[PDB]
Amino acid sequence: VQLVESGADMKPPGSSVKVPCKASGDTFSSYTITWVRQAPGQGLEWMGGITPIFGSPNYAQRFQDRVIITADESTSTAYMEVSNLRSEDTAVYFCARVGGEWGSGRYYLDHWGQGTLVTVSSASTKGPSVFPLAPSSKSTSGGTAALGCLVKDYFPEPVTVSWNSGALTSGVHTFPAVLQSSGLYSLSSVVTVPSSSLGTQTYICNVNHKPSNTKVDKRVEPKS
Amino acid sequence: DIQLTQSPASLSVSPGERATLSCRASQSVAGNLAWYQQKPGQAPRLLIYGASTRATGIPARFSGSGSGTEFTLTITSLQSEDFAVYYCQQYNNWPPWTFGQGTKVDIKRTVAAPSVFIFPPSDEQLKSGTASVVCLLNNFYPREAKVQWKVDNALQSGNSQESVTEQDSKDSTYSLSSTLTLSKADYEKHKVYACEVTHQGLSSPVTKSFNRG
Amino acid sequence: VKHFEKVKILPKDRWTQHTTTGGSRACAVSGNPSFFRNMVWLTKKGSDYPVAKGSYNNTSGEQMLIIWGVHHPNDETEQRTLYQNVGTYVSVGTSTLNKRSTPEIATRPKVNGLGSRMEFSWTLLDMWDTINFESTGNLIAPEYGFKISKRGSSGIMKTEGTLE
Amino acid sequence: YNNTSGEQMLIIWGVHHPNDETEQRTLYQNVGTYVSVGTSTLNKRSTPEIATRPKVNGLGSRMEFSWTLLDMWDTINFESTGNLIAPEYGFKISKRGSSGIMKTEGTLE
Ligand SMILES: *[C@@H]1O[C@H](CO)[C@@H](O[C@@H]2O[C@H](CO)[C@@H](O)[C@H](O)[C@H]2NC(C)=O)[C@H](O)[C@H]1NC(C)=O
Ligand SMILES: *[C@@H]1O[C@H](CO)[C@@H](O[C@@H]2O[C@H](CO)[C@@H](O)[C@H](O)[C@H]2NC(C)=O)[C@H](O)[C@H]1NC(C)=O
Repeated sequence: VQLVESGADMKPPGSSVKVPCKASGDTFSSYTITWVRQAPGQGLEWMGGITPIFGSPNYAQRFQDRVIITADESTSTAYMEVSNLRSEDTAVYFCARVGGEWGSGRYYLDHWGQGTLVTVSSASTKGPSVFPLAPSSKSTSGGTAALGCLVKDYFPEPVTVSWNSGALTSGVHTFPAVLQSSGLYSLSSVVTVPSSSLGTQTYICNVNHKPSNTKVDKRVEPKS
Repeated sequence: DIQLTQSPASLSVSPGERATLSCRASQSVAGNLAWYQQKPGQAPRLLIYGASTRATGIPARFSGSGSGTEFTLTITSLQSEDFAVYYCQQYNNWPPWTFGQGTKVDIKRTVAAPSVFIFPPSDEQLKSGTASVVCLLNNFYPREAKVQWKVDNALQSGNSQESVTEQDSKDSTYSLSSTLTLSKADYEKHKVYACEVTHQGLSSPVTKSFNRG
Repeated sequence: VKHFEKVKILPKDRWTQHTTTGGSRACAVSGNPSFFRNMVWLTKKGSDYPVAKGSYNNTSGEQMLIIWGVHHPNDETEQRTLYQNVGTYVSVGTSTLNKRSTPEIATRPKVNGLGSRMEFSWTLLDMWDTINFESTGNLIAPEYGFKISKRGSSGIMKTEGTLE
Repeated sequence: YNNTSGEQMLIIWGVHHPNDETEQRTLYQNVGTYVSVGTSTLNKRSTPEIATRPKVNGLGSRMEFSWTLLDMWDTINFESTGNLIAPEYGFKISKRGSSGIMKTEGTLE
């Protein structure tokens, strides 16, 4: 049985969202749709649930009155609406189904959605600023010296980073991006190279942000 | 108010080394306990319910066990897809949707010390009014590690931000970046910036520091 | 019986402060989840179950059979989600009758998938007499009553086939 | 207990009715307890009745027993926060018919 939902939502703080959850398969609708939430890197948290026949949904102590859950049994879809968003409300919102039928004691969640990511940011499309992380006396360890690029303040995802137009593969670690307090993404890409290649081999990081249509190639020089 | 605690938080086990997980509750949730598997980037898949019986479509490597306060999850021979996060859900006390923090299973390999590198902010960035100090930990195992920020011999608080790659395709190791950010002026107000690390490598605490200028 | 006539006494839509909707697929009509036709399952409305009252003064010129029920949940969870409160009660009173029942929450073997139960009681409401339903939860209310008359009693025969 | 002995089973349990709150507290730690027994057919809940009664064998407290017939392939469910007097044994049973009880005082030959 397939619970399918909308995906990838981007909203400003102080605005509302409404995450739909459509039920395909054998629709009983005497079964309870449960809403679960997962902040990036953190665990799962029950937000509430609704059973279409009985109406009158439940809410956890934390998301009580901060959220409201409805359902349309004619369209076989359940909605979880978050009134008035905050930066901390940026998370994934799963809709699950239970073993169902109140009185069965089987209150495990047997079916799920794919999840809906709600990124709460007041920004719009913005190209990244690229800064060099220069290899120095501190960035070198014996034979290997490391260097990188700071891809700061862009929106939204994704951003693609290559080194020397794809000529450099080994030793490259491009990190997962993070959302900042500004509601702006930022990440770093790092290479480990032979310490002796500085002064001979030129290292350029090529950053691509298709949403803003900006293509930045940044050269990284060593320091002393 | 049932408390669910899973130990260990992270589990390091070889492919076929028979991984065993443990969930423990503050009170007795009797026979009503479920296990979920969440592979990174996806929704949780139901594995075990009723602490013993397993859900439809689930292979037989997964075996639940236990009752009362202590439970257990068993995977006989690990696999490719079997490296992920596992949660336990109690359902006796209202509300029956309290979850456990979870246990992360990764690929067991030889103990790897990181290589600690540190970068000062770019002058090109300083012109923009902000300053970003970056501390890098390269190629380490296991994922468990701690990073301390120290400016002018003073501990930083809430200005840090960290990002970790997943387990590498080849050598199955981790990399972590820790960037502290200041305004340009505040950056110019101090001299020595330092990040200290405790993973393993003469068993702590190798540090990396630069004097401003 | 000399006379048996089903009449409406407490209409389903008379409860504006509760949810008359509700049922399970253990009682299913056309694959859809449903419930007993002449019964009403009162649940919470607006995340609140205020005390449900109901009365019927009998004037059909005959004695009336009236059937009600209470819900015995399998667990506290369904008690809370459905009737919003624990420590509820069902109260039924007439001139002769004074009966109070409480929900009995406990885990039972599964019958038609449910560990919960529904216990029904009945009464004969005399002519010109009123009945009083009063419950803070778990009440399964009658929507209909039955006019009844008897000249005498009889029996019940098991045959399996053909009235001629 | 899920019944598989191939026969109907007689099962007997009991609840404790204390003489005073003191023995209730010292024994079962809590007041406002309950005993719950359920099967497919059975749903019975009993509460402790704490009150001072005349002494029988020195005790003012009482033990009230109930029983049931657990069908084949059927489960029974005991659940109690106190005062439960649990069965350790059940009794397999069969009947072709009923009989009676005779008082004689002496000698089966
Ligand atoms: C129930 O209804 C009956 C009428 O259907 C009521 O009986 C009458 O009450 C009025 C008002 O006092 C009297 O004048 C009549 O003499 C009564 N008729 C009969 C049956 O003889 C009865 O009062 C109602 N019960 C209540 C109080 O709800
Ligand atoms: C009680 O035990 C009996 C067996 O002794 C169980 O009955 C069997 O249940 C299995 C699993 O569904 C079925 O495959 C068999 O067909 C059943 N056998 C019979 C009696 O025909 C029964 O399920 C148990 N009760 C529970 C659920 O605790």
